[PDB]
Amino acid sequence: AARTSFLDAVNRVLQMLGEAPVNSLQGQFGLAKQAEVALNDVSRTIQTEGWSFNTDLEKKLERNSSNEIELSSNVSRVVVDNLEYPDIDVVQRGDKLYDRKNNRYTFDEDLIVDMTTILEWDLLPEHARQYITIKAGRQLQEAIIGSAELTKLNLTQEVEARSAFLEEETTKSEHSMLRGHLNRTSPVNTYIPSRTLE
Amino acid sequence: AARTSFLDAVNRVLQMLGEAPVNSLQGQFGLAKQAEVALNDVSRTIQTEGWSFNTDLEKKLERNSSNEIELSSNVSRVVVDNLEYPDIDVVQRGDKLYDRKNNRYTFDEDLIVDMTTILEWDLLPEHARQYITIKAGRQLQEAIIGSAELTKLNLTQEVEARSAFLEEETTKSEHSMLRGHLNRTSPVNTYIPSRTLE
Amino acid sequence: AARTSFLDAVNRVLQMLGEAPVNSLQGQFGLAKQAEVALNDVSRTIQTEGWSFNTDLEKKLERNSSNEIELSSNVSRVVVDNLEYPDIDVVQRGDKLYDRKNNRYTFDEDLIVDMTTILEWDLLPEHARQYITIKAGRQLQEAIIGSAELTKLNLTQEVEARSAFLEEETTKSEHSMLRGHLNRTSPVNTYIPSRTLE
Amino acid sequence: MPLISSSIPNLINGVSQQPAALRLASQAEEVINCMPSPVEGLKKRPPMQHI
Repeated sequence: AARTSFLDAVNRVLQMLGEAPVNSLQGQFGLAKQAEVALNDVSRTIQTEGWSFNTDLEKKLERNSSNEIELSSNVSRVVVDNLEYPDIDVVQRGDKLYDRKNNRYTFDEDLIVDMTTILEWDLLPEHARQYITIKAGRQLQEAIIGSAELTKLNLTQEVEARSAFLEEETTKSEHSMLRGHLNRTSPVNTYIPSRTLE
Repeated sequence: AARTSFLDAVNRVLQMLGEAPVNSLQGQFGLAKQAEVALNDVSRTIQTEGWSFNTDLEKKLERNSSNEIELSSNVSRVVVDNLEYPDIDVVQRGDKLYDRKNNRYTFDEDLIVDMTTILEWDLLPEHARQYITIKAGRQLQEAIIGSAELTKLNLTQEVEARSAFLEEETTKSEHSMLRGHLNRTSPVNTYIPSRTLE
Repeated sequence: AARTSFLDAVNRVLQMLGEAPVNSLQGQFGLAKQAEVALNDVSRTIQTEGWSFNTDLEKKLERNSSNEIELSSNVSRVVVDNLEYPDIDVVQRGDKLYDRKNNRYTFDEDLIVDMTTILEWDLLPEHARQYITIKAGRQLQEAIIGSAELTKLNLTQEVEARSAFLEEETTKSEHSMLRGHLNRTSPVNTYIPSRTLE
Repeated sequence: MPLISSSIPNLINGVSQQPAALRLASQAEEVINCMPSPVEGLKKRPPMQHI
């Protein structure tokens, strides 16, 4: 029983809309285009927020011959630590970083940043796939049909799916408060006041 | 999956309205032009507030021969520092500044102001694009059809989108209360009270 | 993307009303006259209250050959400080100032007053333009059609616009309580307790 | 916004040239090679044989 595929997700979205399942995706003669665009848009909307499975740490960026930083096509957000660079303030603009404080598009040295990428469908994990599918189906039905009872049922299912996805994310990636900013290499032992008293 | 483009945003607005998708954007024969107009209007409405990605600090402004300050066609707001300029306070009027204390349109030297610019669709970051898309879709649907339950649903989606956008902005920019007004260079270490106790 | 113009404002008002957008303003064959009169009336109603972008400080007034103070025709209100002049109580009456305490229309010397002016549409800033447009649209629809759901939608939109306009005004005008009456030149430093404890 | 529906009872009323705002909604617009009958509705026309 392998992981969910794109065709299975499209079939689930159509079924939640209330139509008959479709055979394939290629050269379809049905709603495959609408299902595909809905799934892609919801995937992008979920990914652009930034989670633990699509974020890189302390990645180096290299400038071009004109001292200008150009991002890739699928870079959603770029964060620069303030304390490390007290004289430079950057904000993403289109596909180039912008030196907000000095009002320049040029830099003096390479940077160490942490960026969030948007991933293709094939590379997503299972819980992300589930949440994406359910949210896309709800959005498509709400925009297309607009009935009442179907909207209620989709609302309940979406709430349950969001709860499950958030719980899975947090138990996988073990967020903590003592460690503080994650860019610091872990000095924490998280010793357990619940065990060693005997 | 790249960042949202103009054609994708137009198709999304049309789909939210509930009408068939379009093929391109040039030489079309539908409501795509009205969707474009609504997108531009909502973009202007959102950008005229002043956020992290479209504000330039410490910017220096230059005067013309007749001792006047002229602004570009896409400048939304300017702020001068009261502490830095005690005897002169300015308020924007059209494309020129007015020294409201001295009742003159003429200044004596140059100014160092904070400037907010209205940007084109290309330079906008992802979260701003998403918020703009959803808001424009809701407004256009209300203007065209005029339902109430549809407005309720779009209000729910807009509230969720605004929450996501605000969370993204406050995670990106890293605002603070200790630092005070940001025109002063950061002397704060924000030394962590939590970890370094072992 | 320049600022909003009169034609865009009337198009927005008509769109809020629910009609088809109109092309021009001159020699129109639609609701252009009603939309224009609503926009002008709402602009005057908003401007007569007195804000930070249309007020002149310590302006000097000059009497005529008969010791009469004649105002311009677009002067909304005139305020004279009581402490400075302890023997005259002046109130506006039509276009000339009246001495309430002494029951005379004649003065003895020129005055230093704070007066408010009504600005034309061209000179207004962006937030004022936005708020004026939305309020005028709501008023016209309410007085012309009078339906229910349209009224509630316009109510929600107007509430949001008012919130945005007020916030923009306050952050642009940095009102304070320690400074006291703004007529005095700033002796304040607003020494922040947030910063200098290290 | 009520999301509401109707139905077309019969398809056996042929072609009309009137403007769309004055017709019975039953009436069609273009009919070719159909044999509308009241015993089985709309169907493809019978074939033509050779002698």
